[PDB]
Amino acid sequence: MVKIRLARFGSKHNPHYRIVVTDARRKRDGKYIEKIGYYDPRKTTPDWLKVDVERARYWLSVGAQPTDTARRLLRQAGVFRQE
Amino acid sequence: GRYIGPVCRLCRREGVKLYLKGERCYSPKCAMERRPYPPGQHGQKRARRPSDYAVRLREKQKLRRIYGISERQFRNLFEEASKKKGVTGSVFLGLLESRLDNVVYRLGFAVSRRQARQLVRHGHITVNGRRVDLPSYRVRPGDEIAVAEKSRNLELIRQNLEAMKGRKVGPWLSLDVEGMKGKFLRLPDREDLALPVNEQLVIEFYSR
Amino acid sequence: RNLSALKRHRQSLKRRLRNKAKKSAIKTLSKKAIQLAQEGKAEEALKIMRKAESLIDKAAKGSTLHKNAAARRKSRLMRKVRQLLEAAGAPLIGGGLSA
Amino acid sequence: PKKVLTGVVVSDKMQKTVTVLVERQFPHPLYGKVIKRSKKYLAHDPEEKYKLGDVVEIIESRPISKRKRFRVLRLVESGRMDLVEKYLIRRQNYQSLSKRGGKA
RNA sequence: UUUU
RNA sequence: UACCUUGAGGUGGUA
RNA sequence: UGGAGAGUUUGAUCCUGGCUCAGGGUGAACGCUGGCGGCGUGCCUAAGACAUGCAAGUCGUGCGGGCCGCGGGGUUUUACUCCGUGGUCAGCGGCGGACGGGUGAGUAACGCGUGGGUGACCUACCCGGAAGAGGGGGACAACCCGGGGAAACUCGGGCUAAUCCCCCAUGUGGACCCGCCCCUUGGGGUGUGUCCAAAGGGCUUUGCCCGCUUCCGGAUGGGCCCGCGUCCCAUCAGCUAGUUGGUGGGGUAAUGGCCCACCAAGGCGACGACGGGUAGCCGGUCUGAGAGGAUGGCCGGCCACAGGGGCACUGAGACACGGGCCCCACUCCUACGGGAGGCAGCAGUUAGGAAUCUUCCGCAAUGGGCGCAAGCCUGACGGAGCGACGCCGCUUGGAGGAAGAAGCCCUUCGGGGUGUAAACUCCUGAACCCGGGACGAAACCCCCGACGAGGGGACUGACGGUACCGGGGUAAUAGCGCCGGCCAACUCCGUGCCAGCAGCCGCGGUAAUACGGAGGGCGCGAGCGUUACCCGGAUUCACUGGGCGUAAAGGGCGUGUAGGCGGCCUGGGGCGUCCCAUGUGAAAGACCACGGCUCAACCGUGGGGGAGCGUGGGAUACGCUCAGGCUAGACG
Ligand SMILES: [Mg+2]
Ligand SMILES: [Mg+2]
Ligand SMILES: [Mg+2]
Ligand SMILES: [Mg+2]
Ligand SMILES: [Mg+2]
Ligand SMILES: [Mg+2]
Ligand SMILES: [Mg+2]
Ligand SMILES: [Mg+2]
Ligand SMILES: [Mg+2]
Ligand SMILES: [Mg+2]
Ligand SMILES: [Mg+2]
Ligand SMILES: [Mg+2]
Ligand SMILES: [Mg+2]
Ligand SMILES: [Mg+2]
Ligand SMILES: [Mg+2]
Ligand SMILES: [Mg+2]
Ligand SMILES: [Mg+2]
Ligand SMILES: [Mg+2]
Ligand SMILES: [Mg+2]
Ligand SMILES: [Mg+2]
Ligand SMILES: [Mg+2]
Ligand SMILES: [Mg+2]
Ligand SMILES: [Mg+2]
Ligand SMILES: [Mg+2]
Ligand SMILES: [Mg+2]
Ligand SMILES: [Mg+2]
Ligand SMILES: [Mg+2]
Ligand SMILES: [Mg+2]
Ligand SMILES: [Mg+2]
Ligand SMILES: [Mg+2]
Ligand SMILES: [Mg+2]
Ligand SMILES: [Mg+2]
Ligand SMILES: [Mg+2]
Ligand SMILES: [Mg+2]
Ligand SMILES: [Mg+2]
Ligand SMILES: [Mg+2]
Ligand SMILES: [Mg+2]
Ligand SMILES: [Mg+2]
Ligand SMILES: [Mg+2]
Ligand SMILES: [Mg+2]
Ligand SMILES: [Mg+2]
Ligand SMILES: [Mg+2]
Ligand SMILES: [Mg+2]
Ligand SMILES: [Mg+2]
Ligand SMILES: [Mg+2]
Ligand SMILES: [Mg+2]
Ligand SMILES: [Mg+2]
Ligand SMILES: [Mg+2]
Ligand SMILES: [Mg+2]
Ligand SMILES: [Mg+2]
Ligand SMILES: [Mg+2]
Ligand SMILES: [Mg+2]
Ligand SMILES: [Mg+2]
Ligand SMILES: [Mg+2]
Ligand SMILES: [Mg+2]
Ligand SMILES: [Mg+2]
Ligand SMILES: [Mg+2]
Ligand SMILES: [Mg+2]
Ligand SMILES: [Mg+2]
Ligand SMILES: [Mg+2]
Ligand SMILES: [Mg+2]
Ligand SMILES: [Mg+2]
Ligand SMILES: [Mg+2]
Ligand SMILES: [Mg+2]
Ligand SMILES: [Mg+2]
Ligand SMILES: [Mg+2]
Ligand SMILES: [Mg+2]
Ligand SMILES: [Mg+2]
Ligand SMILES: [Mg+2]
Ligand SMILES: [Mg+2]
Ligand SMILES: [Mg+2]
Ligand SMILES: [Mg+2]
Ligand SMILES: [Mg+2]
Ligand SMILES: [Mg+2]
Ligand SMILES: [Mg+2]
Ligand SMILES: [Mg+2]
Ligand SMILES: [Mg+2]
Ligand SMILES: [Mg+2]
Ligand SMILES: [Zn+2]
Repeated sequence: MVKIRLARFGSKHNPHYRIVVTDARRKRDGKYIEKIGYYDPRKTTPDWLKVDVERARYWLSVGAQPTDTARRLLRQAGVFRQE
Repeated sequence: GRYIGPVCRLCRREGVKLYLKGERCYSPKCAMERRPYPPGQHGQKRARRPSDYAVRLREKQKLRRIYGISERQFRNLFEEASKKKGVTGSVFLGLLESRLDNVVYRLGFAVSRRQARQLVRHGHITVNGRRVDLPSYRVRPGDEIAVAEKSRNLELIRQNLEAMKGRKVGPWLSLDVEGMKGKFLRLPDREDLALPVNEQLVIEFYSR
Repeated sequence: RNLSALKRHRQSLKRRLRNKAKKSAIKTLSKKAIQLAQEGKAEEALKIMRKAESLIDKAAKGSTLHKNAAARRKSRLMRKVRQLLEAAGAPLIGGGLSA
Repeated sequence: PKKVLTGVVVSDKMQKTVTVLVERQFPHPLYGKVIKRSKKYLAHDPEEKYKLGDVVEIIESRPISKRKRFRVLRLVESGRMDLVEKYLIRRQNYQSLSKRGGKA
């Protein structure tokens, strides 16, 4: 079951994740299938969250269950809005 | 640490006036001023023709011993200068001229570089507003090197920024004496600097 | 000690014994069918092929055989029966072969 | 794409199987000189259609056996033992260059 | 014869 | 171990 | 955007040529020394042996019970018994336990790398689409009864539930045989015959949720196969019987001597078979002007292993590190019959060693398993601890201060040196103290809305009272190596071929810039030296880039096999070669730019390059091949 979750890339105390598609069984920081965004929990810059609704929507449309947090982030970036 | 110790002795070994004390180095006493021979029990005996090596070694020392930087930092800067575009020798000098402690010196907020350094590590200096206590902090162009209000009323700062009244400053810089603040306008062009150092020889000391 | 997974073992044993039994019939009947065919007894040689067929697919229902494993068996069986009945046979009940 | 190679048939001695000597050429990784290496493939000849001296194309295929994973795609040019010869002689040279010495 |  | 003799030694001499 | 050389064979010279030094690097270790912080990093040797705790479970919304408890019923009361409910223990059943974590033993190999094949295949959970779930029967644990054993644990008898097992049915559909069609290896369609489905549960109870069955497809993961590439020794040259191929069969998801029976007599090798040695491979790392050399620790990918060897069971998946069986070695228990074990998981012990840490905090964050959910589990992870092991940042003070203290050192006894150095004056003020005090955390969930979109609300941090901010405030660690030349830095005294130094050349036999000390000097600075190891310099294995008369080096000569090399003209092909396009070349790293932490180290984002190989198209001078021709080579 492929997923859309976060991958740890910062440094001690300087966390930086990568919203990423991957097979649920892989290391969290391992070989991902595709990077579909990034996110800085500490918002150290005005650009602490980018996604790519297009790609997010592709993977979602083909299984890919997102982590609760990833789901959250995806939402915030207009992934599910339909209005 | 950064040396600490008999300094108007480095002046003597290098056989030229290095200003590592600001005042006094102008008075009839910098030692280089009457007693120009290197320190130690041998300084007065006739010198032997120096090996090309000796020259560059002494030449590199002269230049580094000026900014009070450690061989470590000095070396790293030079390496960065080499890797960078533009004529390395030039770039090197500029990069050194960009150290905050140095700018604090060029602007006159302090007499010497050592004094300048302490004024930085003691938080009396500010960059664009926030204070910076990193002598090796690199100043970009357009940044505002200044004194923190909480420090503008210190006897040292006074004597210093006062003596600066009417006194002119480096063309790559600018100073507003009353506001106790200055600006790093441009990377000093090699020609702007007038250091008693033939940097080409330094590039060579590091090629060997 | 004691890591309640011995359970998984306990179960494996029950499952093993269940699979084992299922396959055993499949073989027995298959052979049986192959035997009657190689003797010309068409009507019942097929009769049993039909059972073997059922038992195979049936085994493939759960995880005893499962897969194309089931299919091979069915294949090879019909394969050998129709062929052995090439001794005057003449499929009667056609309880499995489509002539 | 299934690999396709060309070579000479240098052995008929097998049932439904021919040994195809495929020559290869290329620049030496360090010395440049274009060198020529070669390798024998045991290709599948179902209807024993090909014979000694037949330049044939070989096609990458589903394993027919061990040591045998190519089928003969077609016949390029027939007859020409000049090649089979080079090969045969080279094998014969090995003759005795062991404890004694092959034959020249 | 040893060493210079 | 010391002096002879060496530049200083080896051997050798004188206790 | 990139390339330095020097010392040493001689009385002297040129050359040859080896040795040696300067540079860079390291999971280091050792000596003298040692203040703070950030980020990294830390058994390289015994894949040696391990005490102890923790490291994989979860689900009452699949099921029936035991034990401990409360409440309400059927009576006039009792016995007996019915319902509801709390705690608890496992059991049956399910999903997970094949991931995550560890190690490098083995392996020179389709193991890895790169590019391809699969008409020869599989894929649980996830997504899309089609269809469906009617009826009946059954057993084993739990529990109950009895027996065996020291123990582990075990044998028998009986009762019983289910999403447990089975039979019949329905056949969307699918599987198999035969035929036909299209395709072309086993791909797709079609006809007859045969065979094959299902499970229930929860409710905000007529609907919705979780779930079940069959089929088609998607997505992800994977098996198998192939071209090319992958260390040393030829003082290893011949190797091979399932060995090479064939027919049939077994086996698997699937091809295949994978295995078997039968037949054939093959297969491999100097383009290095076979044997021996060594070794996980890679992205990359270090070095280098480059070509190249060396390397494969941290991190990421793949492989292999789990005390040594073998084996299969269960499963979508294992031949299964914390599952099973057997043999072996060792340890433990033993009523001597028989049993229990497996840290190359975190931490820790011991042994080996020059040498490598805490039996720590937390599940808050990211990630994972199970659950509708609450939530549980998670030594994965996020943090802290220890070690200058590395990198980066910071301090031990700043300005003034005598033609110059004392002491020590030298002395032509005038003086010279350490030295603005100290003293001392003034200034700032690391530590330390007081107060405040964080981002990392907004989801899951609940409410409104249709459990959707969307909006509203609540809970939650180990690190941490830490970072950071404000206030107050003390002049407050320096050491190590070297000073004959290479190589930057010189004098006195001691010693007397001694004691000693020493990287190479060499230095010491009474004037030693070379020994030990001292004054002084050079270098670097919380380090500095040493030892080991890799690249460099070394065009000193020379592809870039060397040589062989006398320096090391032409084979004693010929004949000749393989192989390497090939005169002039034309044409065909287009293999080499060259060109365009396209696919591939993961991330990290490296480079460039910008950005976050006061800087930097460290990190984030974006950009650019890229050999090799696949595919399609093209060129034809040279090489190649085929065909024709020539006469200058050759032969007659
Ligand atoms: Mg440059
Ligand atoms: Mg369970
Ligand atoms: Mg001597
Ligand atoms: Mg003597
Ligand atoms: Mg000589
Ligand atoms: Mg000489
Ligand atoms: Mg001579
Ligand atoms: Mg030389
Ligand atoms: Mg640390
Ligand atoms: Mg640590
Ligand atoms: Mg180890
Ligand atoms: Mg050990
Ligand atoms: Mg062990
Ligand atoms: Mg109960
Ligand atoms: Mg339970
Ligand atoms: Mg290994
Ligand atoms: Mg070997
Ligand atoms: Mg391959
Ligand atoms: Mg590949
Ligand atoms: Mg595949
Ligand atoms: Mg579905
Ligand atoms: Mg019974
Ligand atoms: Mg049907
Ligand atoms: Mg139908
Ligand atoms: Mg049925
Ligand atoms: Mg069932
Ligand atoms: Mg697939
Ligand atoms: Mg070998
Ligand atoms: Mg090994
Ligand atoms: Mg080189
Ligand atoms: Mg790794
Ligand atoms: Mg084993
Ligand atoms: Mg074992
Ligand atoms: Mg399973
Ligand atoms: Mg199975
Ligand atoms: Mg296991
Ligand atoms: Mg096992
Ligand atoms: Mg295994
Ligand atoms: Mg274990
Ligand atoms: Mg351990
Ligand atoms: Mg020891
Ligand atoms: Mg957690
Ligand atoms: Mg979680
Ligand atoms: Mg636990
Ligand atoms: Mg950790
Ligand atoms: Mg004095
Ligand atoms: Mg004096
Ligand atoms: Mg001072
Ligand atoms: Mg927040
Ligand atoms: Mg929670
Ligand atoms: Mg909502
Ligand atoms: Mg010198
Ligand atoms: Mg001497
Ligand atoms: Mg002397
Ligand atoms: Mg010396
Ligand atoms: Mg000395
Ligand atoms: Mg430092
Ligand atoms: Mg070297
Ligand atoms: Mg070389
Ligand atoms: Mg050599
Ligand atoms: Mg050459
Ligand atoms: Mg030479
Ligand atoms: Mg000679
Ligand atoms: Mg010679
Ligand atoms: Mg000759
Ligand atoms: Mg000779
Ligand atoms: Mg020839
Ligand atoms: Mg030619
Ligand atoms: Mg042509
Ligand atoms: Mg031509
Ligand atoms: Mg071509
Ligand atoms: Mg390309
Ligand atoms: Mg990359
Ligand atoms: Mg910045
Ligand atoms: Mg990047
Ligand atoms: Mg092409
Ligand atoms: Mg042409
Ligand atoms: Mg011709
Ligand atoms: Zn001075």
